Amino acid sequence: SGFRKMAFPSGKVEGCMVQVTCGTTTLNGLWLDDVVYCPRHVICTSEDMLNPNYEDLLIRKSNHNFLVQAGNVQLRVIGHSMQNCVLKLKVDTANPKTPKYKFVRIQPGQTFSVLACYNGSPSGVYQCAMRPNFTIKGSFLNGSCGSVGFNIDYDCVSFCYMHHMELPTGVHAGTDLEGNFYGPFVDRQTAQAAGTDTTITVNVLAWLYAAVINGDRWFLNRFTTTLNDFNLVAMKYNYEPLTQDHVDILGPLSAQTGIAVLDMCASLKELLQNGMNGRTILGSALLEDEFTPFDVVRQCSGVTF
Amino acid sequence: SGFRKMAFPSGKVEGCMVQVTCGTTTLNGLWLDDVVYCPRHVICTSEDMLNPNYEDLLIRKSNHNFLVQAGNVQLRVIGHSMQNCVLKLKVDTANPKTPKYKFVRIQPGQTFSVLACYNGSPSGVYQCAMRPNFTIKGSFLNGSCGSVGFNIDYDCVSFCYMHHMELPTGVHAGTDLEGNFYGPFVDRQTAQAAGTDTTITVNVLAWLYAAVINGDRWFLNRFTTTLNDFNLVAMKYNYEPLTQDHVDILGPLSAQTGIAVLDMCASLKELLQNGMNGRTILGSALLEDEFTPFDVVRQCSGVTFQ
Ligand SMILES: CNC(=O)C1(N2C[C@]3(CCN(c4cncc5ccccc45)C3=O)c3cc(Cl)ccc3C2=O)CC1
Ligand SMILES: CNC(=O)C1(N2C[C@]3(CCN(c4cncc5ccccc45)C3=O)c3cc(Cl)ccc3C2=O)CC1
Ligand SMILES: [Cl-]
Repeated sequence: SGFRKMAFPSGKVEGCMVQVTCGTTTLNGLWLDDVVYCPRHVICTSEDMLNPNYEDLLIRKSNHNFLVQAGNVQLRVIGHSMQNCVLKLKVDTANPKTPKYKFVRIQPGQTFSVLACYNGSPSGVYQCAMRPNFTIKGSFLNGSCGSVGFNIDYDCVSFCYMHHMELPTGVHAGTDLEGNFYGPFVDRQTAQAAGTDTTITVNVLAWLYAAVINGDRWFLNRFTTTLNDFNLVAMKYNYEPLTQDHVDILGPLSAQTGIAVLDMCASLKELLQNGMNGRTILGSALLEDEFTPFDVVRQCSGVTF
Repeated sequence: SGFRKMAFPSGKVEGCMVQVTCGTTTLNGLWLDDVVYCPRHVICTSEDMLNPNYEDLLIRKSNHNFLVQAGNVQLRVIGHSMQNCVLKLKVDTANPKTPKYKFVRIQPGQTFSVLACYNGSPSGVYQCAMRPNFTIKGSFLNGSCGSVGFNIDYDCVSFCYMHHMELPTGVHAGTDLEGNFYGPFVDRQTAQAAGTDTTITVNVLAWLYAAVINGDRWFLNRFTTTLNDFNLVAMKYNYEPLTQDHVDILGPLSAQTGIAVLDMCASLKELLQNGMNGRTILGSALLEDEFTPFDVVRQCSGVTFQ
């Protein structure tokens, strides 16, 4: 019993974190095989950040301008190139701790673990979701750029996020490991803002199933609804639309608990229209949306890595 | 910016997790140097759990009755002994991944990371706090016994908890790494229950300071309180008494934000009276109590967003 915001074990990722320094800028890099990946803004001064020409800034750098430190060992940079908003530094040593990995681009609503890092050293691990507005509600300070997000499947690490910046509302923006931003953001210090966000409906339903599995059933009722009527109510409360794919994905949970997905949608409609009336669900007074259906099944089954 | 329930990176602990089996019973063990530590109830069948005589059960076992598996390698047990509610199995190989470590017994209110494990394999990591009633609100299934709790301040792992059982309310009980239970619990299937729990006042105050550091002050008020009048109110809401030690511990957060501890206590008294009126503090609609003053200093910026 119990239900916690749980991250994947971070060990396989800790063995890949290094420190990258270019002049006065020090940030984190990810060392896989003989390449270190890091945000391309490592080559920028504060003035360059106002309107950078990354190719022009990069041509003025030699391999020796990049100082890469893995623990207490200096790695020799033997090549450099840019891929979108990521800098790839070829080093003369393959990381002996390189795990089995893939680079994957995730969709809004998907969750992942973040290994927050400073000066190439891991400081903490926490669970995040890619918001519908393509930001993440992380916990990051200056020096955290280059920290990565990931999931694990069996023995394979799927890297999905690299940290680049913090927006004025204190939320975070970054790229996939191919340097493509999530959201309409750019790696420049120009006026940028998080758009209006929405709640991830399929995840709230998954968390209501987790509550039922754990014994919280007060919110259940005799009613059901249709997908169309439910989506009219979701649009009204700034919830994302629920699709037939989301209904199908929740199938196993509907079968285990005996509560149909549209039966749980009727519980969610009543919760939106009435509130909790002083009650809590899994120790929360808000409807939680950062657990996917897969996260709920995994935590309630004890899958190991 | 931001404020999350943040665990320590689990790598140093993952490299210590092993599987321990005695007959049909299997659970997790912690392998440090040449010793594997695990709950002593690995020597019990379900039929032994009501009134187990651990000394009588253990004397009937040889070293070779204990099967220890580290990854896909079988370790050889060359000695065994019981210390309180833990079993210590001496093995013929020192763990090459043993980190720098210490065993620390913590007090209620303290937080730690848990590496949930099954069959010697890590499944996830999360933050926990030792409740005032000496239980932890973990997330554990059958097979999780032997999973540990720890902190990693300054590169040394401080192991503080080893998981033993789940109480009828779904909360968890366990021991320090010397096998001494936290709370009045025993490793028996006899009727046991968590006592009435309370909210960790010093941690709620630390989290209110985290919110001020992160740029929010909506909950503050023009009032102050004496420590005794604050305790008289807080106890009516089932909050733990705030001591002068807790006031002293909050000194650094008070200095960083410019809000005296007793002035933050007045804010907390008002929040307990009024609720949040549709507002949230650090993304929560409830007053959070599983962040210590030390955790706030660890995670938050050293510069308040004024
Ligand atoms: C809040 N940011 C800032 O004050 C500044 N900034 C800096 C930066 C790099 C570091 N960084 C941060 C990343 N995560 C957390 C943070 C916390 C507190 C300060 C910074 C942080 C950035 O955002 C950056 C990167 C890119 Cl690709 C584009 C623009 C910026 C940027 O605007 C200084 C001006
Ligand atoms: C909830 N517990 C149980 O149903 C039973 N039980 C078993 C056990 C060992 C495993 N275990 C669990 C530990 N964490 C999570 C769990 C989740 C779900 C089942 C069990 C779990 C225990 O509690 C145990 C150990 C000790 Cl030292 C003392 C008593 C017990 C005990 O009562 C079976 C009867
Ligand atoms: Cl302590």
